[PDB]
Formats: sequence, C-alpha cells, structure tokens
Amino acid sequence: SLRRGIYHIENAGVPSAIDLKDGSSSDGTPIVGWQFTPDTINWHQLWLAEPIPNVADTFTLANLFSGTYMDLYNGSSEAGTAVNGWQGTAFTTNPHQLWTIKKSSDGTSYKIQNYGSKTFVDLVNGDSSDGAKIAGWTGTWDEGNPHQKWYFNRMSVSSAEAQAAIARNPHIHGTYRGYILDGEYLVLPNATFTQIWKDSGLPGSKWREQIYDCDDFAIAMKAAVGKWGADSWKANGFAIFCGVMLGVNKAGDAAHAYNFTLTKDHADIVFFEPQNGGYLNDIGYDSYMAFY
Amino acid sequence: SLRRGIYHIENAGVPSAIDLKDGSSSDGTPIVGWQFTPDTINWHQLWLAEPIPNVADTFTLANLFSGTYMDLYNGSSEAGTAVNGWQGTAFTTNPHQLWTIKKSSDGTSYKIQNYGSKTFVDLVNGDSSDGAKIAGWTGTWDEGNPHQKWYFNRMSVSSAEAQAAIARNPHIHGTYRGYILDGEYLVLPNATFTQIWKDSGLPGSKWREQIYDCDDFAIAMKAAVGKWGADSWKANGFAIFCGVMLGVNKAGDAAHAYNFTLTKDHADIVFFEPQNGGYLNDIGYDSYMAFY
Ligand SMILES: C[C@@H]1O[C@@H](O[C@@H]2[C@@H](O[C@H]3O[C@H](CO)[C@H](O)[C@H](O)[C@H]3O)[C@@H](O)[C@@H](CO)O[C@@H]2O)[C@@H](O)[C@H](O)[C@@H]1O
Ligand SMILES: C[C@@H]1O[C@@H](O[C@@H]2[C@@H](O[C@H]3O[C@H](CO)[C@H](O)[C@H](O)[C@H]3O)[C@@H](O)[C@@H](CO)O[C@@H]2O)[C@@H](O)[C@H](O)[C@@H]1O
Ligand SMILES: C[C@@H]1O[C@@H](O[C@@H]2[C@@H](O[C@H]3O[C@H](CO)[C@H](O)[C@H](O)[C@H]3O)[C@@H](O)[C@@H](CO)O[C@@H]2O)[C@@H](O)[C@H](O)[C@@H]1O
Ligand SMILES: C[C@@H]1O[C@@H](O[C@@H]2[C@@H](O[C@H]3O[C@H](CO)[C@H](O)[C@H](O)[C@H]3O)[C@@H](O)[C@@H](CO)O[C@@H]2O)[C@@H](O)[C@H](O)[C@@H]1O
Ligand SMILES: C[C@@H]1O[C@@H](O[C@@H]2[C@@H](O[C@H]3O[C@H](CO)[C@H](O)[C@H](O)[C@H]3O)[C@@H](O)[C@@H](CO)O[C@H]2O)[C@@H](O)[C@H](O)[C@@H]1O
Ligand SMILES: C[C@@H]1O[C@@H](O[C@@H]2[C@@H](O[C@H]3O[C@H](CO)[C@H](O)[C@H](O)[C@H]3O)[C@@H](O)[C@@H](CO)O[C@H]2O)[C@@H](O)[C@H](O)[C@@H]1O
Ligand SMILES: *[C@@H](C(=O)O)[C@H](O)C(=O)N[C@@H](CC(C)C)C(=O)NCCCCNC(N)=[NH2+]
Ligand SMILES: *[C@@H](C(=O)O)[C@H](O)C(=O)N[C@@H](CC(C)C)C(=O)NCCCCNC(N)=[NH2+]
Ligand SMILES: [Ca+2]
Ligand SMILES: [Ca+2]
Ligand SMILES: [Ca+2]
Ligand SMILES: [Ca+2]
Ligand SMILES: [Ca+2]
Ligand SMILES: [Ca+2]
Ligand code: NA
Ligand code: NA
Repeated sequence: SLRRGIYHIENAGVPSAIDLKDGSSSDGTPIVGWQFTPDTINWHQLWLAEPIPNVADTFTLANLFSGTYMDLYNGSSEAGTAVNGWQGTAFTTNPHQLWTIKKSSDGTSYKIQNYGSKTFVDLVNGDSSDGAKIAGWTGTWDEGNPHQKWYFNRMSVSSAEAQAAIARNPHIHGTYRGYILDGEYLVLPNATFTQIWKDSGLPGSKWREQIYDCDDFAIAMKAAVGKWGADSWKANGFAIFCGVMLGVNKAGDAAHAYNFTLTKDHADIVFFEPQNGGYLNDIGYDSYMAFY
Repeated sequence: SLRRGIYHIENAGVPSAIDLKDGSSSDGTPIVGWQFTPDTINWHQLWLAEPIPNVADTFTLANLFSGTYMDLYNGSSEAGTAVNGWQGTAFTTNPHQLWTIKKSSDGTSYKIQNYGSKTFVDLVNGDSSDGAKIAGWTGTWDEGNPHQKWYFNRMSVSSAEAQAAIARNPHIHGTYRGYILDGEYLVLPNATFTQIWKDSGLPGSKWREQIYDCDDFAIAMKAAVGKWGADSWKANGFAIFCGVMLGVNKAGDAAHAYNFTLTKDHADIVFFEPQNGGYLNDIGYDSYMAFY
C-alpha cells in the first residue's frame, strides 16, 4: 500500500507532474499537468498523502504549498470532470476529496481513483504541454492506458527511515543516542539546504569561543530550516529534515557540533558544516548524540 | 580562590558597581563607580575573570560588553593612578592588566591588587556618586578600608553548576541524559529571558502539527538566545544560559519540548514554555533529555 508521505506525482507516459496551478489556495483552482526539474523543490507539485482510518488504500491529497485538497468537482462520475484544489481537512468524510491509490498493472505506477465516483485521475489525451487538463475519467484498475498511470515519487522519510539511514553510517560512536522530534520529514535537495543556510545569515557569522561556536552554528541552522518550513508551506502534518549532531574524534580529545541531511536516495546521511556550507561523507567525528 | 566566571563587582561601603564608562571600547575609557539595578543586566558593569595559569589568584578582567580589559595606566604604583579599559587578551603577560584578587579581612568581600604595581583598586573617597573615579592606590591586604573592598557577585554558572541544578529538580525522568555544549554561562534574569522571547517573534508564531510544533518553538528560543548573546557582548569565552528539554508526562502517553533557565540563586532550574512565555516550577513533564 502507498505509505503516508509527500510525493511528486509524475505521469507514466509523458514527464508531466500533477501541479496545482500557480499554487493557488482558491477553491476551484485547476490541477494540471506541468513539466518539472529533478533535484529541486517543485513548489506547486508536492502532495501529502494522509491515509484514512479503516478505509483501505484510501487517502486525502493535500497540496503542500497551498494546504488545499485534490477535489473531484461535485463528485461527478462523468468523464472530463474537473480535478481542482479545494478547501478541506486531512481526515474528511467528503468523497470528493478521498482517493483510493493502488498499483497499476505495471506494478510500479499507481492509479488514483475517486472514492465516491470510482473514476480515475486522467491526464487528458496524454497531453504533455504545461497546463494540460487533469480530469476524472472512466477506466479500469487493470488496463495499460498511460493517461491514468502515475508514478508516486516519494520526497519524505518517516522517522524510522531517517533512523535507518543514520544507523548504517560508518561514523557513529558507540555511545550514540538519537532523539526524534517529528514523524514525517521532507528531504531537501542540497541546493535548497544550501539556500536556507545562505539566507540564514550564518555564512557571515564569525566563530567566537563559547559565545558563537560550533553548537551555536548547528542549532541556528536547524532553527533556520524550521522557520523556513513554516514560512514556506501551508499544509500541516510533516516537518523538514535537518539534524544536529554532537561528535567526538577518533583520539577522544576533540568534539564538534554540526548538522546532517539525507542523500537523494534517502538511504544514507551526509554531514554539513554550518560554519562553511560544506557537505562531507566524513566530517572527522563520530556522532554521540543527534536530534532531528 | 575566586572562580572563573562573570561578576558584578560592588563596593563594600556604598552601592556603587565597577562600571566601564558608557561601555566604550576606546583605550583609556575610565572605569568608575556607578549605581545599579538588582535583577537586571547592568550592561556596562559585568566582568569576566579569567584565571592565569601558574599565577596564583591572578586574573584578567574583561568587560563583557566592550571586550576590553581593566588596565592600570602605565602600571604606576602612584596613588590616584587611572584604572581604565584598554585593549588586551585573556592570558596576557602585560602586568597592567593582571589582578590578584583575594578575600579581604571581612572574609566575604575581596581586594583587587595590580600584579605589577601591588597597589589596590580604590573607589576614591568612597564617593557614591555616578561616575566617581576608581584608581590604583596604596593599601594593605588586611586593613578594613571599604574604599578598597569589593563584593564579587557571581552572575554565571559553570556547566557543572548547571548540571547540579538540574539534578536536584523533582521532574527528571529516570532515563534522563544531558548534553553540555559550553563551559561558563551568563544566567539571565527572567525579565531579560522574556525580552529575548518577545523580540524573537515567537509570541506571534502559530502552533502547527509537526511543521511548527513544540520542538520548533523550543529550538527557536534557544537559537534566539544564542544570537542575542553574540550580538550583545564583545567579550569571548562564555555562553548565555538557555536549555532545551524533551519530557514525558506521568502516564507515559504524551511528550513535550520546552526550555529551561535557572533561579536567581543559581541553585535550581525553572521551566519556560516558549509557546506562551510562562515560567513554571512544574510543566507537567519529566525531562528525558536536555541540551544547554
Ligand atoms: C455535498 C456537499 O458536500 C460539501 O460541499 C462540497 C465541497 O466541500 C468542501 O468545500 C466546502 C466549501 O465549498 C466545505 O468547506 C466542505 O467542508 C469541503 O469538504 C467541495 O467538495 C465541492 C466541490 O467538489 O463540492 C461540494 O460543494 C458540503 O459542504 C455541502 O454542504 C454538501 O454536503
Ligand atoms: C488512444 C485511446 O486511449 C484510450 O482511451 C483514452 C481514454 O481512456 C479511458 O476512457 C475511455 C473512454 O473514453 C475508456 O473508459 C478507457 O477504458 C479509459 O481508460 C481517456 O484516457 C482519454 C482522456 O485522456 O484519452 C483516450 O481516449 C483507449 O481506450 C482508446 O481505445 C484509445 O486507444
Ligand atoms: C610597557 C609597554 O607595555 C605595552 O603597552 C602597554 C599597553 O598595553 C596594551 O595596549 C597596547 C596598545 O596601546 C597593546 O595592544 C598591548 O598588547 C596591550 O597589552 C597598556 O597597558 C598601556 C596603558 O596602561 O600601557 C602600555 O602602553 C606594550 O604594548 C608596549 O610595547 C610596552 O612594552
Ligand atoms: C578616611 C580615611 O580612610 C583611610 O584613607 C583612605 C585611603 O586609604 C589608603 O591610602 C592611604 C594613603 O592615602 C593608606 O595607604 C591606607 O592604608 C590605604 O588604605 C584611600 O582609600 C583614599 C582614597 O579613596 O581615601 C582615604 O584617604 C585611612 O587610612 C585614613 O587614615 C582615613 O581614616
Ligand atoms: C514558485 C515558482 O516555481 C516555478 O514556476 C512554477 C512552475 O514550476 C514548474 O514548472 C517550471 C516551468 O514553468 C519548472 O519546470 C519548475 O521546475 C516546475 O516546478 C509551475 O508550478 C507553474 C504552474 O503552477 O507555476 C509556476 O509558478 C519557477 O519557474 C518560478 O520562478 C517560481 O520559483
Ligand atoms: C545601556 C544603558 O544602560 C543604562 O545606562 C547606563 C548606566 O547603567 C547603570 O546606571 C543606570 C543609571 O544611570 C542604572 O542604575 C542601571 O541599572 C545601571 O546598569 C551606566 O552604566 C552608565 C555609565 O557607563 O552608562 C549608561 O549607558 C540605562 O539607563 C540605559 O537606558 C541603557 O539601557
Ligand atoms: C566546537 C567548535 O566550535 O569547534 C566547540 O569546540 C565545542 O563546543 N566543542 C565541545 C563539544 C560540542 C558541543 C559537541 C567540546 O569539545 N566539549 C568538551 C567535551 C564534551 C563533549 N564530548 C563528549 N563525548 N561528551
Ligand atoms: C509537542 C507539542 O507540540 O505539544 C509535540 O506533540 C511533539 O513533538 N511531541 C513529541 C515529543 C517531543 C519532541 C519531546 C512526541 O510526543 N513524540 C512521541 C514519542 C517520542 C517521545 N517520547 C519518548 N520518551 N521518547
Ligand atoms: Ca478503449
Ligand atoms: Ca514534533
Ligand atoms: Ca556556544
Ligand atoms: Ca591611615
Ligand atoms: Ca561550545
Ligand atoms: Ca517539528
Ligand atoms: Na564561515
Ligand atoms: Na503563543
């Protein structure tokens, strides 16, 4: 079954993502196909899938930027029915906003079925142009039609997935303890992680003994990413990934505070030095504590 | 022996503190007696005592605001010699800036002797008016003269002292682990702690599930206090006290993130709720983790 999380949803036949037009929170804003740039935040194209309790394989889909919900207009089962953003809530009983999402007959892409209409999210005519209509349409679970197939490319990790990534790192001290703060995390491309660092004022901050030293840079980076998350997204129910670590060197005679992020594949961590913006597979310290 | 730390230094005969006039970093700025307000940050009246290695009871005294050093002008042993702020470093060999500080014959106040001249810091004539001259003067270690006696009222804690304060709290979980970031900490009056919170923007921040929830408020408060410390003080070698805690309720079914500070007596901690500015002796959670 599809996991709770944040997805970039890409048509299987042409490289168009599901896009809430202009990111607008107005009710009735069209959801359209649109091109995308890999390894970026695609600002209007991220969707938080919230599973519904006791309704197998069925979800709301909140646009991360607008906080509004994928909605089949008036629930109609007519082919060509509008799919728009619309105000709602994560666990609504409104069928217009409830979507049964299960694997297609290719085993990798998914179909997206409205729970009330039983019709499917369809890139009309397989049109690849920017702004192409997405509609509800008649269909079947098993058929090959690529207009109705969608790759759910996962952009978040659970806390357990983050924990796993840490656990297979080679630079973890024997005394390590991790402290988990949230449940579901948007993983940032390094280009975005870097941007937040640049915009934080940290690049200009001078190292000063105790009063503005490693711990202060690492905590300030984590607070900057937290502030960015809230200021940037209107949906709730997830956090932004940015860890702090405390580590000790191999000799046991120096310790350091720094940050960490995750690889593009979500399988491994990467250290970040908030005093200079560098990313390192080996920062020269084994982590004895992390919070994230 | 006097401990490394930050002191407000108050004459024993009249309630005048040792004040670097206007907080000025100019070389030759006079150090004067001046009235003070208890339970405030007295901005021009805080002094960081750095012990010198292998020189018993002898220190530099850096003004916390200016980062300049108490200096006996040209080292003269003449009575009436100026005592001024002057550029220097924490472990200088310049005797003009080195001060042997030991208890007076009352056992509670201290005398402050220049290491090169062997003369003593003296509030001339015991003058209580704002701006009264402080000079080097002839004297003895044992005599009663209040012009040369000074109470060193300690405004910082060591990390070990902070640890002790935590350890005697009644609201510490059996699994608690603390992570110590710095060595010496300025303890803020709650009036100042509050000010930093108000100025941080946190009072206006809305609680939002995961994206701006308890952990984000607590971390943002700690980062605000860190930023305030660096922006406010020019001396190095100390930090500002502001902890983060993670805690669990008595039933074991709810957890929360918050901050903590220390009492005026430095003996106990006080919890702070960064979502509303409240101070509480009991926040309803036992801490299982802290960093500070
Ligand atoms: C059958 C109809 O269902 C609800 O109205 C839906 C709309 O529902 C959503 O928006 C309205 C405001 O327009 C409201 O906030 C509601 O809680 C939310 O779920 C929406 O799905 C539109 C477009 O497809 O269709 C309906 O107008 C409900 O509010 C109505 O009273 C009525 O029961
Ligand atoms: C090229 C074309 O592709 C398929 O038709 C799709 C449509 O497919 C869906 O709707 C049709 C009815 O119009 C039918 O219910 C089918 O099972 C269902 O998948 C639909 O995707 C539209 C809009 O994008 O485009 C095409 O018309 C195929 O069934 C046609 O025979 C034909 O090969
Ligand atoms: C004997 C004299 O000692 C030093 O000069 C001191 C001053 O020392 C402090 O300030 C100077 C700059 O004015 C410099 O930065 C130095 O490192 C610092 O310790 C100061 O104590 C004044 C006032 O009492 O007296 C002397 O001018 C040294 O720089 C001189 O070359 C010379 O050795
Ligand atoms: C009222 C006055 O108090 C004392 O004299 C202080 C001075 O005391 C210090 O300097 C004198 C020499 O002038 C002497 O060396 C003494 O041992 C030493 O403490 C000094 O504090 C000045 C400036 O503030 O004020 C007074 O003159 C006392 O010795 C006097 O006899 C007299 O009672
Ligand atoms: C916020 C905004 O994002 C970008 O424009 C979006 C646009 O973004 C997608 O399409 C562009 C090309 O038009 C690129 O492929 C991006 O990588 C995609 O993410 C769409 O989402 C449309 C329709 O909703 O809205 C635009 O605002 C970017 O071009 C803007 O400069 C800006 O950063
Ligand atoms: C930064 C500045 O601090 C205060 O003025 C200082 C002054 O502060 C002391 O004396 C005042 C009365 O003049 C109060 O008792 C304070 O509680 C003391 O800390 C002195 O340090 C003088 C001489 O260096 O400089 C002034 O700037 C305050 O009155 C100002 O408004 C301001 O906040
Ligand atoms: C880091 C820097 O600015 O380079 C700065 O030296 C610092 O604070 N170092 C601390 C450790 C960090 C907070 C992790 C430090 O060296 N502390 C002394 C020992 C305590 C940490 N080590 C262990 N294992 N407890
Ligand atoms: C706190 C709030 O905004 O009220 C928010 O619920 C939160 O993040 N709670 C977390 C705990 C904090 C990070 C301390 C939470 O409840 N986590 C679930 C359990 C993990 C924490 N408990 C223990 N002991 N590990
Ligand atoms: Ca057909
Ligand atoms: Ca949380
Ligand atoms: Ca620090
Ligand atoms: Ca005398
Ligand atoms: Ca430190
Ligand atoms: Ca959070
Ligand atoms: Na730097
Ligand atoms: Na509030």
